[PDB]
Amino acid sequence: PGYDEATSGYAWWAGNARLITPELTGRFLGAHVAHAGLVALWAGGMLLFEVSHFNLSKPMYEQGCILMPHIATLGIGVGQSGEITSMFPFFAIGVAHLIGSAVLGIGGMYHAIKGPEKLYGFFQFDWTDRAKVAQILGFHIAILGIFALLFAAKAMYWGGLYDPWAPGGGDVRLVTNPTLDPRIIFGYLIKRPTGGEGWIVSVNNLEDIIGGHIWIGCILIAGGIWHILVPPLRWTYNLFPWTGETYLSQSLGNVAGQAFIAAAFIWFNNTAYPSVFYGPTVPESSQAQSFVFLMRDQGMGADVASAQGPTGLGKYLQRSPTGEIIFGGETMRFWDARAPWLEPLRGKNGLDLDKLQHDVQPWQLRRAAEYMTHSPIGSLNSVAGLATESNAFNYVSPRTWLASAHFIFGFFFLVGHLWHAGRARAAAAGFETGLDREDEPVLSMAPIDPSLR
Amino acid sequence: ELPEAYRAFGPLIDVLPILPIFFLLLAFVWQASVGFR
Amino acid sequence: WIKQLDDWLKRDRFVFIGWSGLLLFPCSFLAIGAWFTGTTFVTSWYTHGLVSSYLEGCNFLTVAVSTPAESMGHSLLLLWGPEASGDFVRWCQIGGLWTFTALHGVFGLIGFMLRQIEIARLVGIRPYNAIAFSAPIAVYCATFLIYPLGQSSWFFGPGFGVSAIFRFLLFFQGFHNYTLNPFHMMGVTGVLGGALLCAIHGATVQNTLFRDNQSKNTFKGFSTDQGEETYSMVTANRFWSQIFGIAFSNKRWLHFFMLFVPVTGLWMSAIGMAGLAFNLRAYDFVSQEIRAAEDPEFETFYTKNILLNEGLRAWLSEMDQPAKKFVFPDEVLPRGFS
Amino acid sequence: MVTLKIVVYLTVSFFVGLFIFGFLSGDPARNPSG
Amino acid sequence: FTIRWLAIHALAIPSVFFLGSIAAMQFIQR
Amino acid sequence: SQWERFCQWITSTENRLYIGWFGVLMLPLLGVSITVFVTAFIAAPPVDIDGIREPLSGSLLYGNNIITAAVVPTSNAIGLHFYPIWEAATLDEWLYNGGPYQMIAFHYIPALLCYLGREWELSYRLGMRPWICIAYSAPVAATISVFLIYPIGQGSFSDGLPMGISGTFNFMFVFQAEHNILMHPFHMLGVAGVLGGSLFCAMHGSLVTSSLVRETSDSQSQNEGYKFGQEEETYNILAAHGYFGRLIFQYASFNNSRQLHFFLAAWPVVCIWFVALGISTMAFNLNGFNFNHSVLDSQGRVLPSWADVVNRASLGFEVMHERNAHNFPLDLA
Amino acid sequence: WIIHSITIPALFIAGWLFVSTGLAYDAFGTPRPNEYYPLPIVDDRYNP
Amino acid sequence: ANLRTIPLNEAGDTVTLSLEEFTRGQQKFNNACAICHLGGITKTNPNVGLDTESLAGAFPDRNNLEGLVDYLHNPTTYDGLTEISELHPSTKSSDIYPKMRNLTEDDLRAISGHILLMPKIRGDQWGAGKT
Ligand code: HEM
Ligand SMILES: CC1=C(/C=C/C(C)=C/C=C/C(C)=C/C=C/C=C(C)/C=C/C=C(C)/C=C/C2=C(C)CCCC2(C)C)C(C)(C)CCC1
Ligand SMILES: CC1=C(/C=C/C(C)=C/C=C/C(C)=C/C=C/C=C(C)/C=C/C=C(C)/C=C/C2=C(C)CCCC2(C)C)C(C)(C)CCC1
Ligand SMILES: [Cl-]
Ligand SMILES: [Cl-]
Repeated sequence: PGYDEATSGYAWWAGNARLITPELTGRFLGAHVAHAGLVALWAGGMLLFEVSHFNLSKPMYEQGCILMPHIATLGIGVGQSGEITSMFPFFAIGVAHLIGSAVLGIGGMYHAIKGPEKLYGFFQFDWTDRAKVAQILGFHIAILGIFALLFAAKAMYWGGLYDPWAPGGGDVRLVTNPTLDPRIIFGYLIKRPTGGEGWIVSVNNLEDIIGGHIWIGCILIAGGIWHILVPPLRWTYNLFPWTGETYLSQSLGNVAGQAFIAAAFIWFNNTAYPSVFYGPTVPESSQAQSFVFLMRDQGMGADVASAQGPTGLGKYLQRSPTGEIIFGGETMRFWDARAPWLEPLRGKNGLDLDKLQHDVQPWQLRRAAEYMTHSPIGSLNSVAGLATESNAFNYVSPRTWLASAHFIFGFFFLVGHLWHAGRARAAAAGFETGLDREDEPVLSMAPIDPSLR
Repeated sequence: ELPEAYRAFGPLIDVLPILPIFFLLLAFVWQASVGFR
Repeated sequence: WIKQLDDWLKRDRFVFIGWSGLLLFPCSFLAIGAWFTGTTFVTSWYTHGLVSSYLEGCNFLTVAVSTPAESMGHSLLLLWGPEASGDFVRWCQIGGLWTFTALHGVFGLIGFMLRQIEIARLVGIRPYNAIAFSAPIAVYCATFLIYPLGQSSWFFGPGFGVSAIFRFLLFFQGFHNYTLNPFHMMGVTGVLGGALLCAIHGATVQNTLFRDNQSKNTFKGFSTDQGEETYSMVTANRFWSQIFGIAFSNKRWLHFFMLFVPVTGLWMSAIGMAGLAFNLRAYDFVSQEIRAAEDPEFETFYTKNILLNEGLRAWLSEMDQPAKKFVFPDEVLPRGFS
Repeated sequence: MVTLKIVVYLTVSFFVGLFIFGFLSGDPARNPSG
Repeated sequence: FTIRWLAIHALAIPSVFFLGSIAAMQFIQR
Repeated sequence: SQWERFCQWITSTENRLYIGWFGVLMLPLLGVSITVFVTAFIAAPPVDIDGIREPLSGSLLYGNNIITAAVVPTSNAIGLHFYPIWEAATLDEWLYNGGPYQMIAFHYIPALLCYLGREWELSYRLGMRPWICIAYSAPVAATISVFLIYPIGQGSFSDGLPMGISGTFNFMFVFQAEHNILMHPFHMLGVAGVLGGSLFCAMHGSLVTSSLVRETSDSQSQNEGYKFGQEEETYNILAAHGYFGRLIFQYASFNNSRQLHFFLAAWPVVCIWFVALGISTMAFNLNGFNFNHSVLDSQGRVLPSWADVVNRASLGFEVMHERNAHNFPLDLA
Repeated sequence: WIIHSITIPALFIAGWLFVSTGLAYDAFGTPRPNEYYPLPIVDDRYNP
Repeated sequence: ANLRTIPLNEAGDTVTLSLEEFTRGQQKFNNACAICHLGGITKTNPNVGLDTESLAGAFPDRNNLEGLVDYLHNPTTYDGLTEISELHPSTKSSDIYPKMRNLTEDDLRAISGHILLMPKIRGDQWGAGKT
């Protein structure tokens, strides 16, 4: 068969490339179902690991958890101000994942050890059979859309999501009125990716989040039905080779960009990633420092707005390049941060002095007292306090870990996409194994030097 | 901490996250067993 | 009689000995060995006021065979010498293992260059590898020998450990402003270009290969015995001419360039260290130290490097050299107004 | 600077349109083999 | 007692000793 | 068709410099980058780098040096805001706030992405294997980590790499003070990669040079023994192999050359990937190893180690950078 | 696995017991965990 | 030895601490208090350090083990005007700060005894840091 190097062309270290060939489709399916099982295996076991070492005293983000916050964001297990009501829902999801891993592992072992080596009936696909591969694409788009709509329905009907912007603190609440405006939802796509706008990372309420999910669920149902019913058109014939490595390369490039986007979401956004669960963003932690050094100087009689720094700028409060009242110091770079413990200090011009001096509603100090001294700063062996500081504190933020890991994943997958894009083009062309000695293309080209005729 | 009713696994729950990091190792193990044929 | 031993040493075994192996294997085995003895067991408490062994509690990053005590001067610190009087422990507490390791290492490096020459002579190839190895020896002699000889003692040499080298790097910036040293800038250029050349030549060869096999694994498209080029130099010249504007056309010149670039970079950095032995430093630009002092508004990145150097100097030196007993009160230490 | 913003918008538009429509000109057929 | 028996032991008769020492250092209470 | 003539001319392998569709994007991006950089490196006025009305004089006509000139990074007052030529009031606050840096950077980063794509383009038009762009992706990752990813992670384009020699040195020192990159394992890999790539470059060059086939006389260059396009191998792989094997041991010297040049590609490329990634995770403040206060005596006193001495020098750098700009004791990102 | 059955053990245990019995601290003059602060940089050459 | 012996109260009675008890208190210093008291000072306010000269000069004198435990029972100012148990973690106020909800009287005693049985070990290495 095609399981060694000699009858496949692929060495041991490039051996899953032996599943490229379209007669080995049962093994392609087996490798995939077993990999999906491994993904669910980690999803179960790592969550159970987080639960088994969870101390209820420390909130959630000091524990070094990354799957606990994802569940808590969905309004499961937690209630008011993100307090863990019960440790049983996290355990239930951690075991439901294990059972799914078991079932998917059995399927992956079946189609790789015992099931039919070549698929048939309505499951036989060839990579060059473009109507069939688009039809499989369409089923995947339709199933993805019905998951996105089901998530939106759950956010709207059953239970709810954690709203960090809910009145006071932020409780779980079900989104009754999602933003169905095409002007608003697709206006996120035209916002500049730069500071101030933050292209889609600045989605900052649950109506916009769930309305965009309703839209994309419908859009994906539509595109899935389109690909089941309409084969690839004539204009998409010579755009790129229709091989399997091409399809992989395109997936790789899109998901590399998607990992970069998720790194931005975990690092800047505090709506879909509530800081009760993931800890404060660096912008929000750095405004929390200024807010607590502000409230120190209230009470000991230091009028803030007439206070100069080393440079004549505002010692605690100054004006933006736009001219809005922002926190002074180096934290003037994060004047675009919008944390919900600070929005009731926001007026018309930014931080007005009216509901700043005889404001802060007690918890708003406490919360910002918490986020001041839990900043995303740390090391590989888990320590905090700048970097040139004494090691006593054993802590590195979840947001640091997730953003670092997904920039890493985005970078390797952009590299892997470039690898498979070049290789797919070269393999379809017929020169991915080297130059033909019999005829070399540069030998049949005219010279580039202008003097040479 | 995990629920007391199912607080018998102990080190099992420690093992399960690094269970998938052993599958990539056992891939190299199987390839050595066949001899990287 | 004497010819028999020559015929012995030139034999074909698992490890070639040669005549150079008398000046290489007894020294290198000692130098390498004295590092492992040092970084496992001996302390720098009496030379440096720090812990630098696995027995202390350090790890691989923070173990060292630290430099001798600053009061030892430029003494060789022989075991039978007056500073140890034959006593092994008193020789290890004063940093005699650093001098053992450094002297056995420079002799090992001489022995290895002699080995490269001897094996080239035996096989019959040109001795270009020994020429290229003259650049690590120029750097070793500049950093570990010429620099501490020009300084006060062996103490200011680089310690034989990872973090000791990191201290050496930051010491050289703060006290020497070594990034500003142009010979070091050519060293950096040579080393970065050597890495660029290594990467670009490997990838160019790998992507201009000929179809000399049938399998997708192109690593089996080359035999040792074949006398033909495995990659198209013509296609590579075409590609780099139309990408970069220039390309190599001469394979021999290409591989001489790959020799020439990191070796000359490394030699130029050794010249810079030879200058830093006598404190002859590219520390400052006199025009800008002047202008920034007649104008309290003239800020360049250079003036912010000079300030950072002063900050490093005052905030390191009281525990860097503890023989000097530098006492700096907290209010003469340059802070940047925390 | 509104006119300069327009010039930049059109210049970026023109160059990216050249890129995009040039990669819908049957670019994989621009190989030496075929 | 040959050349093969010395160039594999002068590097390794000490090395196992060193490794045993360093493995004992993981159990030192300081 | 005029358009088909255009697509033939762009994708033409007849041009002295290949253009292609990545090059039709690359050439204007370089035009802007080169124009604004040569303009700003010579004649830009001082830039308010840290947003505190302390202009930093970075250009060659403002009393400044080739070593010490820099296109100074964009003001900390701007942060990550899009600040083009037209969103500023005038052409003098834009110069004052560091707009030239952002313009050069925002054309330089896509120009390098397009140069990588152009390398793939020409590999495809010449029928050679397509992965020189993969090798080039390592310095590109490195230069995007210090021009885009670290400013994004830290929150301002003032934390970007200054476009100058001494500005680069300043970036290195401040980065060590704030992140301890020397004790970052990705940076130890990057150092191993650059120093070992130099080792392997010198090593491979000396071996191929040392085992050259005699074709020439002694009073002419050995490079005349090679003829461009000759099919015969110009050196002896067997002789260089035998020398290297006698130098260390038997199963050490690459017999194969395709594997050998894959290793020459792979070692510095992979290590520069890792060190670009290290800059990028320190962009999210995931700093290097920390061994301060790690070796304690019987009572509990900290015995200094060499990492403590490196900390003490990093603290030296730490309390002097951006002096008139930290109003609180905690310099966050 | 015959002539080295105990040879590898005896040597490994020798290194282990060299550290564990405290002979290493006396062998190299290494300060024990409480000899650090009962700090002595040696200030003279011929008599440390 | 004598490092274990610390001031207990303001009456004057040097109470000795077990080494294991001191270590147990030291650990709990680095889990609920090193968030912002790591090193010897307070991150929220860089003037109220956990040093001997500061705690003896506190009003009331809080350089005592019972004094520190009673502080943890009631957060006040450095002169003791307003008992602001809300800006600070507090043994009574577990709702604002859940870090000491599991800490017993022995835990408070040990963490308060470890703060006052470093300063003659370190000196100028805990007070405000080694510069
Ligand atoms: C069990 C944990 C803690 C203990 C034992 C503790 C102990 C103390 C003590 C004894 C004081 C008064 C010292 C003085 O001012 O002289 C104090 C003050 C202070 N503590 Fe802590 N603390 C703990 C937790 C924290 C934490 C987690 C924070 C982080 C927000 C914090 C912030 C402060 C601040 C800002 C002050 C000065 C307030 C004032 O002047 O009243 N404390 N702490
Ligand atoms: C949910 C959500 C949301 C929403 C979102 C949305 C609504 C979206 C969308 C979106 C879309 C709707 C998209 C898209 C895309 C696109 C793509 C992905 C593309 C492409 C393409 C390509 C890449 C192509 C390429 C090419 C070329 C150009 C060359 C030739 C060949 C080809 C064709 C291949 C929001 C944020 C609001 C809120 C929150 C959440
Ligand atoms: C035709 C065509 C082409 C070409 C293109 C090109 C060639 C381009 C370009 C371009 C360019 C070539 C551009 C440019 C530019 C520029 C600019 C945009 C400028 C600027 C500036 C500024 C802004 C300055 C400023 C300043 C400073 C910084 C200092 C002093 C003061 C002042 C103010 C003067 C091709 C073939 C591709 C194809 C398509 C078509
Ligand atoms: Cl600040
Ligand atoms: Cl600075």
